[PDB]
Order: sequence, then C-alpha cells, then structure tokens
Amino acid sequence: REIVHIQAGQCGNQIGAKFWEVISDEHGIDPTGSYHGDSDLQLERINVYYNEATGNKYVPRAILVDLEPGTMDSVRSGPFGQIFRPDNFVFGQSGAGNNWAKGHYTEGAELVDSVLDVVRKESESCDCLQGFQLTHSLGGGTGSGMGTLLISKIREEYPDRIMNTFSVMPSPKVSDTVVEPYNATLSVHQLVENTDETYCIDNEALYDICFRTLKLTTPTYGDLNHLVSATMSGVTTCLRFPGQLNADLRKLAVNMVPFPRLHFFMPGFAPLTSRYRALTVPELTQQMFDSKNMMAACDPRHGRYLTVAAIFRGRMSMKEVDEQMLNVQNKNSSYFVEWIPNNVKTAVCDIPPRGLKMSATFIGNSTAIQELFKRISEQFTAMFRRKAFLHWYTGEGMDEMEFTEAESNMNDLVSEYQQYQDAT
Amino acid sequence: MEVIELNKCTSGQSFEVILKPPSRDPSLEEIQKKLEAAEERRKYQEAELLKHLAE
Amino acid sequence: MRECISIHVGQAGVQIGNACWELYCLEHGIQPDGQMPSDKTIGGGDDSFNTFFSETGAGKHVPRAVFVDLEPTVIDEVRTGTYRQLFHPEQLITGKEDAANNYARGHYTIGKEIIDLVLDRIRKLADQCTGLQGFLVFHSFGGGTGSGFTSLLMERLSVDYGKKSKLEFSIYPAPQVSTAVVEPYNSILTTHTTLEHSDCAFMVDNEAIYDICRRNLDIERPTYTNLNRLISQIVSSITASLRFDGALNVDLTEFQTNLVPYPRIHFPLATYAPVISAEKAYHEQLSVAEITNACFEPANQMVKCDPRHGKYMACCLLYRGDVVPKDVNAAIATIKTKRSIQFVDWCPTGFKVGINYQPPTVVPGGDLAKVQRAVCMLSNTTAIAEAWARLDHKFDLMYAKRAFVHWYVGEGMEEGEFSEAREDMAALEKDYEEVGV
Amino acid sequence: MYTFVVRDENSSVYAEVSRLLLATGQWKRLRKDNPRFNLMLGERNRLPFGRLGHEPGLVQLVNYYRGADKLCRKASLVKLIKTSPELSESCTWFPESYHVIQKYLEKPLLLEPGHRKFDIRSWVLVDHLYNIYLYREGVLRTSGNEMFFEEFNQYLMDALNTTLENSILLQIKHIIRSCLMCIEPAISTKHLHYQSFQLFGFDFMVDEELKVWLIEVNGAPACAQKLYAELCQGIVDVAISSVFPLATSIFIKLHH
Ligand SMILES: Nc1nc2c(ncn2[C@@H]2O[C@H](COP(=O)(O)OP(=O)(O)OP(=O)(O)O)[C@@H](O)[C@H]2O)c(=O)[nH]1
Ligand SMILES: Nc1nc2c(ncn2[C@@H]2O[C@H](COP(=O)(O)OP(=O)(O)O)[C@@H](O)[C@H]2O)c(=O)[nH]1
Ligand SMILES: CCNc1nc(N2CC(=O)Nc3cc(OC)ccc32)c2ncccc2n1
Ligand SMILES: [Ca+2]
Ligand SMILES: [Ca+2]
Ligand SMILES: [Cl-]
Ligand SMILES: [Mg+2]
Ligand SMILES: [Mg+2]
Repeated sequence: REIVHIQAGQCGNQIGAKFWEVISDEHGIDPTGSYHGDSDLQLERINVYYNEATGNKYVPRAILVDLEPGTMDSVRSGPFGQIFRPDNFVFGQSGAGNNWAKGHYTEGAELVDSVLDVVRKESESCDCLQGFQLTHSLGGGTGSGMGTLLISKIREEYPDRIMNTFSVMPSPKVSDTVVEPYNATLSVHQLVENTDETYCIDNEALYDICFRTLKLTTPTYGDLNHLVSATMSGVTTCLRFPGQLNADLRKLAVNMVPFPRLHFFMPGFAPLTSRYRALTVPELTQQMFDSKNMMAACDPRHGRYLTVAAIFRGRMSMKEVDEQMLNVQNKNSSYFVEWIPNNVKTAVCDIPPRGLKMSATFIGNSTAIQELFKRISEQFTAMFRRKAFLHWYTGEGMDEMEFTEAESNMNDLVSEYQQYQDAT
Repeated sequence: MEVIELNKCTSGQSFEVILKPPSRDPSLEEIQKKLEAAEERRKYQEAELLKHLAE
Repeated sequence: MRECISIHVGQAGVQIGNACWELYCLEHGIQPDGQMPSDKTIGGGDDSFNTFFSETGAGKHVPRAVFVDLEPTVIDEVRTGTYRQLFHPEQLITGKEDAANNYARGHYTIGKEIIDLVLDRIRKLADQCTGLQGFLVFHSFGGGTGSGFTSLLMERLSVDYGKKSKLEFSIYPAPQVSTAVVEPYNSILTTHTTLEHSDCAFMVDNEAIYDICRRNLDIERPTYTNLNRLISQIVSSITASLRFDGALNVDLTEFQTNLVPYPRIHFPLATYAPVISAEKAYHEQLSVAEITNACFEPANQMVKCDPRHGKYMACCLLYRGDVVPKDVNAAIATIKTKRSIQFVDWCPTGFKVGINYQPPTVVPGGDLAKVQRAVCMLSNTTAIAEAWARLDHKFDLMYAKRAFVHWYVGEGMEEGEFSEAREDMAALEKDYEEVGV
Repeated sequence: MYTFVVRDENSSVYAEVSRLLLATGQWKRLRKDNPRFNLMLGERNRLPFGRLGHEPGLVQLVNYYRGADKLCRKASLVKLIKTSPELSESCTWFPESYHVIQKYLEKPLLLEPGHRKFDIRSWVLVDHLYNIYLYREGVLRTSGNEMFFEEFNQYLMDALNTTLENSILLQIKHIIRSCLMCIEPAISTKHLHYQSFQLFGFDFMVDEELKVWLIEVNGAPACAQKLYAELCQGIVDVAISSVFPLATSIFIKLHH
C-alpha cells in the first residue's frame, strides 16, 4: 500500500527534504539510494514511501513542486538531492509572490497539469494506493495556493484515496509578509473541504519551543524544521515500520475524525532536543501531553480531546507504557470527552529515531485547536475590515465575496470546535 | 440426583444429571436489492462531489 | 460422516483459526505436512475426525476450512507458516484493501466485490461433503471485515444452505486490546444483521481472556498468541464432540436443542478450567470437584458477568481427561448446596455431561501447562445480558452526538440502520430480562 | 489522587462522606457520567452494576451490594426467612409473617415514666471483605424524641437490674450476624471484578421479657444528627480507605 508524497513551495520543499533525509537514515538508505542497514525490519514496509529500482536501489515516491526554480536547485544541491527522481522535479520560473491567487488561479494553473502527470505516472505504478501526502505552508503563495489547487484536482481524479497534509501555519513571530493571514484563511477553507487529516504545524509554537525551551535566542528556519522532521518522522512511524499496529492512512482517519470537518490534529513530541540521558517512560508521557511540547500554539487545557493517538519508539516495557498512558487519562479524565469511549490509542515501535534511544510522538484531535484558527481569524479581520492589501488579489481576478466566504467558513469551524467542547 | 442416558464409547462417556424437575428467509433478491440501493446512494453522493468540483 | 465446514473471517478469525487447526493437528496426530500415521484408511473414511478433515489419494488430511480476509497481510503468514502445506491455496482468500474498521465498508462496498468469490470456494468444499452438518464461523465484532463481511456472509449462507446450521465464535471488543474506537458501532450492526441467521453464538470477551492470562498464566502483557492458544483450548473442547466419538453434541443441531430453547437467546456463557502456567514447576493436579467448582467463579468465564443475578436455561459440562461419572455427580452435589444456581421455572435444573478420556492437548513450548483433567461448561444464563448492556451503553454515548456516523453513510449505509439495529438490541435486552426476573 | 462520583444527592449519609473525602486533599469528585472513577456513590434504583469493573487500570468500589434487596424489601425478607434453611424454623426472632401481614407485639417493653413505646435502630457496615461492623452507637426512636444508648443502659440498670449488652445487644449481634451470613454467598464480591460495601440499618423491638425482634432492614439508612460525624469517618476509614489507602474503633467486628 503505497503513499505518494508531494512537496510544494519553499517551506514544503524544505520540510519535505528534511523528512526524506530523516527517514532514509532510519531505513538505512544512503544518498546514492542503496541500502546499508542491519535489520530487515528496515526494508519490510519501505514500499510505502520508496520505489524499488534497477540495481536494488530505492527511489522516494516524491514529487517536488514550486513556481520558482531556486528552492528545487537547493534540494538537488542538498545531501540527499541525488535520491529524488529527476523527472519528479516540476518547476516554473515566474514565482507566486506570496500571493494565494497567483498560486491557485493564475501562475499556478499553467503548471498544475504537469504535476498531475507525474502524480499519474507514480500512481499507475502503485499496486494499492493509500493516498497522498502534502507538505506546504499556508502563508505563502505556491504551497498555499497551488497546493490547495492540486488537492482539489487530485480529489477529482482519485476521489476514493486519502488526502493527508502537513500544513505550516503563519505567525507574526516568524513572518514573511503582512498578507499571511489572507493566504492562511483562504487555504484553510480548502483544507476543510478537501483533506481527510491535517497536521497543524504552527510556526508560532515552533518558535516558542526553540526560544523558551531550547533556549535558542534567535532561531533559523533549520531550527524549526528540526522540530518538524522529528514530528513528521514520529507520526509516520506506524506506516513505515512493522509493529503491533500495522496502520494506514484510512484507519487513522476513521478513528481520529468523529465529524468530517474536525480533522486538524495537534502534533506533539518528546523529548524536545536542539540540533545522553534517556527519558523514563513516565517522563515521556508527562512531556508528550505537556502543552510546552505541542507543535501548535494552543493550550490543550482550554479544550477537550476528541481522539488521541500516541507513539512510543525505542526499547521499553510495553507494560509500563500502558500503565502510564492509562494513568494520564484516569488522572485528567476531565479533558477527554465522555461520549467517545476509549479515545486514546497507543502504539509501540522498537526502532527509535536517530540520536534518541527513547521517544514519544503525540497526535491529538483536540478542540483547543480553535485557538489557532481564532488567532488567524483575528489577524485576517483586522485587515479585511478596511480591505487593506486586497488590491493585490482583486488585480488577479478574485472578488471580495470569496474572501467573505472563506472568513465565515473558518469562523464556522471555530464555532463547531466549540460546540463539542461543551456538549455532554 | 438422577442419572440419565449414559452412553459409553471407547473415547468417553456421556450422561445427564437432574437435581430438580421443571415447574422467513430474506431472498437473494432482497439482499441484492439493499446491496445495490447502498451502491446507488454511494454513487449519488460521488456525483454531487464531482459536480461540486466542476463548479 | 456428517461433515463440518469452518470459515474464518478477518484477522481475529484467521489467527484464531490458526490456533485451533494447529491444536486440532496435535490432538489428532496430524503432522504439518498433512500426513496422519494413525490413519490407515488412505484416501477416505467415515471416521469422526473426517468431519473436519478431508483426505487425498496421497494420504494428506486437509482442513474443511476457508480463510477470508479483505486484506492479505494476515492470511499471507498462513500461506508461509508451518502449516502452509496443510491448506489448498484456493481455501485461502484475500482482497486488496480492508474495511478500515468500518462495518458498512466491509458489508456493502468491499463485501459486494468478493461475496460471490468465497461462496464459490465454499461450495467447492460442500460438494466434497456427503452430508454437510453446517458451518463454524470465527470472527470479531469490532473488525470491519469481521463484522461487516461476516453478516453479509451469514445472510447468503442462509439462502444457499437453509437446512444447515451455522455456529458462531465471536470476539467481543475489549479496550485493553481493541484497535478501533468504533467497535461498539460494528458490534451492534453485525449482531442485528446476523441474529436470525446464527443458530448458536459463543462470545469470547477479550478482557476476560486477557485477565485470565495475567492472573493464572502470570503474563504481564499478553499478546494475541497467548489469547488465541487459550481461546483454542475452549474452542477445541466445544468442538471435541464433533471430531471424536461421543454421544453429547455429536452434530451441530444438538448445540441448539441442548443449549438454546429460545432462538434469539442463543448466546451461551462458556467457562473453562484449569488454566495452569507451564512455568509453574509442580502444579497440584486439581480434582474433579475443584475444576467443576471453578466453573461457577466469574474469574474463569469467557465473559465477565455474575450468573448469581440471572437464571439458567441450560448447562453442559464437557470434561477432557481422567474423569469418572460418579466423580462429577459428587461434585455437582456439593456445589449445589453452596452456590446460587436458579434455573428458570419452565426448565429442569440439571446438567448434560460429556467426558472425553483424552486429556487436553497443549502446544509444546507454550505457556499452558498440561493438566490431567479439564472441564468446559457451556451455560445459557441470562446474566450474559450485562455484556449487551455495556456494549449498548457505549453505542448510546457515541450515537447521541452522531460521532463517526458519516464514515458509515459515506459507504452507502443509511443513518436509520443504526437506530434499527439499536432497537433490535433494546429488544434483545428486554427479552433477556423477562426470562431472568 | 483517587476519583469518585456521586449519583444519589438525596443521601444525607454519603453527602457527608463526599465532604470528608474531598477534605482529604487526596480525593477529587468527577461528573456523574464520567466512567474513570475509583469509587461510586450510586443511585438507589437500577444502579448499573453491570458496567462496573470494566475500566482498565481502575480499581472500582461501590457503596451498595447487588442482591441486598433480598433483605431490605419486606416482601423479599419474609420469603428469605421462610425458604432459607440457614434460618427457617430456627428463627425465634422474626415475627410470624405472610405491604405484608405480620403479628403485632402485644407486650412491648415500656420505658417509664410515661409508658413509652420504642424501637431500636443500630447501623451496620459491611466492607469489601464481608467483615461485619456494628456501630457502637445506636438510638431508640422513642414515642429530641431520641434516646441514646448511654441513657437507655443506665435506665436498664436502675429499672430492671441489667445492662444493655446482656439484655438486648447480645440478641442484636446474633440477628445481624445471622441474616448477613445467610445471603453472603449470593452477594459477596470477594472474587468479582468490582468490589462492594454497604451501610445497613437494622430495626429492632423489645418485648416485656427483654427479647429482641427484627422489624425490618433498610438498605439506605439515614443517621441521627448527633452521630453523623463519627459514623461517616468510620465509613471512610474502614470501608473506603481500606481499599484506597492515604498518605478507638467506633465499630464492633461481628465474627464468623
Ligand atoms: N482474541 C483475539 N482477538 C483479536 C485478534 N486479532 C484482532 N482481535 C480483536 O479484533 C478486533 C479488531 O478486529 P479485526 O479482526 O482485527 O479486524 P478485521 O476483521 O480484520 O476487519 P478490518 O481490519 O477492519 O478490515 C479488536 O477488538 C481486537 O482486539 C486475535 O488474533 N485474537
Ligand atoms: N517551519 C518553516 N516555515 C517556513 C519555512 N519557509 C517558509 N516558512 C513559512 O511559510 C510561509 C511562507 O511560505 P513560503 O513557502 O516561503 O512561500 P511559497 O513558496 O510561495 O509557498 C511563512 O509564514 C514562513 O514563516 C521553513 O523552512 N520552515
Ligand atoms: C498514520 C499512521 N497511522 C496510525 N494509525 C493509528 N490508528 C489506526 C488504527 O487502527 N487505530 C487507531 C485508533 C485510534 O483511536 C483513538 C487512533 C489511531 C489509530 C495510530 N494509533 C496510534 C499511534 C499511531 C497511529 N498511527
Ligand atoms: Ca496533458
Ligand atoms: Ca482415513
Ligand atoms: Cl483456573
Ligand atoms: Mg520565499
Ligand atoms: Mg484487519
């Protein structure tokens, strides 16, 4: 059951490229594509993300997309840039200028049919396609606008397969343009309708974690991506490795998503580490639920968990793992909804991620995620009330009503997340 | 307690013990009908999706 | 020899099927290559073990079984396991993508694509049966294949074999080992659909078996391999009557007339004993009186409940080992004085007993010790209605918010099938209560 | 911390128990429908025994015994006395019975001055191990309007030349022991997946020869205001903290 990975934009290609470096080391695949690993567990489910080739080399099932040539050339100049299939690089020269409309409607429309042809060639090779996986940012132009366009057109050609996105939210603490709230609100409208599961990687949370936890006074984008590639490795563990839970994308969606629009997950990771003591299983569990380890700047105590999926990696007593997981639920049973019985599911994998010998990754569908959508909705309205910077979008053919429709669809999403926070 | 109907075999014995005494098939059509009514409802809501995507 | 077809649906069914047929091969002296030296009848016979095994001209004994999973990963390890030579490749059936823990996906969407394939390969087995008794079906309540595809299969087995009787072995969902959050949905749906198509259904609560392995075998974190090899011991003693010479439960029809007076109330509670650890160096051999006493302790049942606050409709005791009749009648005498055993008024208070002299067989190197006598009590008590009440309450907590319903209607199901199946269970709970109060 | 829920707010006894438990700083109260509790102070009618003991990693204790109804509804009680072999003809302490129809005590003991009739209520507690605990404090509902055991004892000494223990309490400890041992196999939770305790109210009347008779048993008793504080702490100490320990004996253990 194969997965097709697509990375769009500067952020999508950068977090996407680090993701492939991280998992290629875990599966013992070198930049040349050949295998040099001790365990055959590393090769068992490698077909999920890699394609076997002549000479028994493995090529990632990845499509790299951008409207600027620069980021793609840097990935090719990167350490693992040789591993990516050269045809799977799809790029243009115009750029999108941090303008959702240029990526979704004008500049992006020309390149989209080219990307879909690469998708199709990878899809036809697949014996059984689980679905697709997209890394992008919600605040730019290419990943935000053309990324949501591709999702709309992948759903048309493959209506039955699963669409999963890692979406990076904008924050004034790490910002590129003042129109990031415009791009984010417009994209969220799309993700609500056309994805099954979305991991909300909040740049505000990544900055704070680097700042106040890791004590990095001014973080680089690489500093934030180190947190992202850890989380992205942690949440795909049950897809890449044989374990007690042999999982796929659809079963995750079926169990994590009680209502179709409430599919925005809070990622969490422990231990948080900067770019020798190992954590005891009780420490992993306490930190994993700690708000200070969430990849979205939301207070989980301001909401209630609808569903929770947690992964533990390393060699540890599975008995102590479930004694500790049961302990948190029994000790904080207020923060889990009583109308979804047994809404916390734990999995254990023996292979830890490189560098750490014990690790815990957290996937939460918490109603506290609406703090993130309120924040982006507050920034959006402050501008849109006065129609500021709107001419950059109406000059590309959009109408003010399309902004009104996205604003209110997202404000509906927040009220829906609040409905269940209070239901009994 | 009475013991009733002791049957012996080479493999084992069987008996009964009493302490106290007392005091429309759904047709292949019907299942195939509902099996297809569900597939028509499926493809209805897919059509609605492909038309929402055409607009 | 009236023959019996086994069908294993979904992961739970296939791996439990693995446990039993492995055990069956040990109990009958059949090697993993299908050869049976005890069998001098080469290529045929009306023996009692031929109710479960067919014979080739090459002297191979092959299970009258079929394995069905909408995903290949679990049946593939049967195809490459120690007993790969045992099965013909055709009786192992697999699809491409599974039911994603979705009843409707397994019933309607993915079920309709494969239903005709397995019914064909079932009828290949039935054409080799001079006098087919019926079917033994193994599945989970919570799995999308185990719930959805089974209930479609049970529907179409009633049409194609309306005279033959269908027995069910079902894994009731337990959160300590459950894989899905919607398992109460699947359970209520498959039970409603299968109710009038199953003649007898033995439920096995994963939580009961889990805590037996923890308490008695001293395993801190039991696996499915532990649970299944325990489960198969119960399954083996229930089916032992059909594979060996007996007078009690020799045909599948007897399971109904002995245990099920009311067609809907066809869920007997099973209780097994002793469960002894193999690591225990020297185990006191438990008397007949002690292992018959244990059958009334809730801690040894396949479903956690209290028979003291229900009423019995029937009761079988199947002894395997060194058991003499007057040994059990003395044990029945002493325990009737010291325990609360209220049969319903319109039924006689008593027990049907079968003894098979061959002691229980265990898996070599397993964690179950070999004992010299063991007992399994099938009892149709109304106290099992508690297990329904628990499952229904969970169903009611989710369905009030309509949580996860969209995954089901998205597969073509109708929202009303939920409340239809739920008030069938609301009727099943009151039918139990009227009998037991 | 341990967790508990309260599903019978009209309970004056266990309301005070809830107060003391919260005051420990080691117990915290959950919402009624929250399943992840240690201790349930459940309802009187249709208490869902069938759903207790099924939450992993939680030791669950409830303040009622399933099957105790067989002793607390007077219809069931008379059926239990006549049919039970452990009692039956041997009862010289249950008035002849067939609400329901019972004989009347022609000859009650009359407290004087004032020719006063009375009944005695003692409170019994049965923990998760079926140890039987008789509260040393009882009370006579005389015809406030309540006489306690210190006064009644001194009355017995100065009026009839005997003590409360010898004249009456011996028979009471025998009756309490006799009924509760009878239904012990039917209601014990010693090897169940959940555990039970329960507070009982036995009511007795004494005839003019100092012979004690059992009027009725109540499965949800109230206490006298003077005694609420001492008994409720003993419930917590002997029945609740025995199962969930924290970081004189007001009871008399009835032996069996
Ligand atoms: N005793 C026992 N229970 C099992 C086993 N495997 C799965 N289960 C239980 O079965 C339930 C899940 O159903 P599965 O059988 O795994 O699902 P399935 O029938 O394959 O259906 P899908 O995977 O959704 O297509 C859970 O309650 C598990 O606890 C097993 O090998 N032994
Ligand atoms: N975490 C992270 N965020 C990024 C990175 N690059 C850009 N961003 C954020 O993404 C948004 C800009 O989107 P970008 O990818 O640069 O524009 P695009 O190429 O047109 O999609 C801004 O909010 C940035 O803060 C990165 O490498 N890591
Ligand atoms: C995308 C990787 N896939 C996956 N999927 C999981 N699943 C699928 C499943 O079968 N059950 C399940 C039940 C849940 O209930 C609240 C939650 C999640 C799941 C899962 N769970 C725990 C850790 C990691 C996991 N990774
Ligand atoms: Ca083209
Ligand atoms: Ca033969
Ligand atoms: Cl035992
Ligand atoms: Mg840029
Ligand atoms: Mg399965």
